[PDB]
Amino acid sequence: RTRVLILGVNGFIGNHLTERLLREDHYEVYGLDIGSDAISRFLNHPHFHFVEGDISIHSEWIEYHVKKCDVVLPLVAIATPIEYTRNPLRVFELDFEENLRIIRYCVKYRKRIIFPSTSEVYGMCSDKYFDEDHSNLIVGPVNKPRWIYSVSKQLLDRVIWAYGEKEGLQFTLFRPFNWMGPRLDNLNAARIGSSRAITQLILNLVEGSPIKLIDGGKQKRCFTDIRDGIEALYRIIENAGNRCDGEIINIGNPENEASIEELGEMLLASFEKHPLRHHFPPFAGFRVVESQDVEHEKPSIRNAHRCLDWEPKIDMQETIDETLDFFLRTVDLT
Repeated sequence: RTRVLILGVNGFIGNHLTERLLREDHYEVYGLDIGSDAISRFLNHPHFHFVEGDISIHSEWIEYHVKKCDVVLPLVAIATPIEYTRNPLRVFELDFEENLRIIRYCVKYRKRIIFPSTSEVYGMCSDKYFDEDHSNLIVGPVNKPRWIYSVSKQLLDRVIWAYGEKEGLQFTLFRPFNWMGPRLDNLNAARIGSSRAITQLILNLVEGSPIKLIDGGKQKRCFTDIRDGIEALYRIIENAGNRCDGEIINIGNPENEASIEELGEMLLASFEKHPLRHHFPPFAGFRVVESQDVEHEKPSIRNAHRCLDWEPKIDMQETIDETLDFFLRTVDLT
């Protein structure tokens, strides 16, 4: 069986991916993290092995697990907008420098790396559909520090591409577009995965604070149910016919497009009709705020079509209802 090393397994993607791989009987999962509360259900599974670790502290212990395994999925990164500007240097050191160390262990021991790039690399790209192979990448002047995350991730993609081109690194990059479903990552957990925007909104409803609409909340986004997203990630790991080698693949549902405002209204509506609504405060309402932005973020999914024979199935309403439902029933009221 194939050994899958998941760095930063204690969260949204690690939970769903692990459940997926373990349902099949030809995988061995090694989940590395500093905690295990998010995947405790798997600690006793015969084919899951928790590994104590931190990519900023451990060097050797991680290198060892890269040599021991077959496929590597590094999910540790700080991807919360306020941080790009609040603690830029840490975002850079963790997201760029520490992950570069892991990319290098992979080329050194000739292992396969499945790397989470980001939908933010496209920046202010004018294409209606962001294309992994044709769209230009657009960011603002260096005096707009918000772009440091975007560019750091883009540079890593290029370094990976160079290793694959000059040193035989076998890799696949994937770019998730607002994945959502049960077991969302904490708003400030340094793990790549769940949509921060929908997480923030649900928190607004749960805590009784207002839903802020930056300049009207007109910017559009696409949302993907984790059942669809993880199926695609799963197929990248399978890599049938080796079709994913050297590929960059957007993973999103371009049909589930909505403005921040409409998404807010959809969650509210689903929220108002929920059986546990009374355990939460009254809706505080929509606050129009006004403070560099991205006005649209829709993916082209031709590569996912080609390399994975994948098409997203769950409609917007289903994703919304299920994500909110699991969240509300999981909250500790006391």
